[PDB]
Amino acid sequence: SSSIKVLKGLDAVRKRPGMYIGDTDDGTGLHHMVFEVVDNAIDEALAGHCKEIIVTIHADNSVSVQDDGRGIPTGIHPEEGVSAAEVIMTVLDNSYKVSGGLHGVGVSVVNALSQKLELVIQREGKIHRQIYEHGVPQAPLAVTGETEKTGTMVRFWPSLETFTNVTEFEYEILAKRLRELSFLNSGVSIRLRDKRDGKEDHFHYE
Ligand SMILES: C#CCOC(=O)NCc1ccc(-c2ccncc2)c2cc(NC(=O)NCC)ncc12
Repeated sequence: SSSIKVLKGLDAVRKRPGMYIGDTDDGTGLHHMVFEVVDNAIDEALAGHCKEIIVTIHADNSVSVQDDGRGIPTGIHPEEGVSAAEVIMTVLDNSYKVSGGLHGVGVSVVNALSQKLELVIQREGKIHRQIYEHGVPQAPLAVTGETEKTGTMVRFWPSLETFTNVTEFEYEILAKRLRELSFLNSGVSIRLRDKRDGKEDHFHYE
């Protein structure tokens, strides 16, 4: 079944994480987790739908990324039987890569390597929520509210089963790369907030 296949893939990632996200011991992989989520928001911004992306480092050492784009699609596509968002979040060598030389692997890898991940989508007048634990959804994507805003928010807590040594996000690593990303995708506003020490930055080119 999908269930079994979905779990086999999450297990493949968990078993050889470095190969998918990058080195799990020097902070390469850990920060890549953030840039992988941001990359999909960047794509939405390059297509003209998202104007601002906000990256927040929380005091519990989770990170959220939010955008003001269209929201990830919510409907159940016939042939998978779960929301399109859930397929994106669950269906699948970076080992020795360094920094910007890493290849894009998709947000399902971030999900597999997160102790917890929350997805919130504002789309078609409605707020939708799904929670995952090491990639396994708690429940099907669900409507929790009504809204006239649109956007996508991912918050994730990196698994301490995967990441060792460098386990806390370094503001400056995120600042440096997010600044480069805003330069490399002109027009897009990126904000970085650190709730640990109140640091904030706003990167934009025009
Ligand atoms: C139906 C229809 C028209 O097309 C859309 O509405 N597209 C919105 C959309 C699609 C796919 C993705 C996506 C996400 C993750 N991996 C791969 C792709 C989208 C991602 C995002 N933003 C996003 O992932 N932000 C992180 C906080 N926004 C709209 C998306």
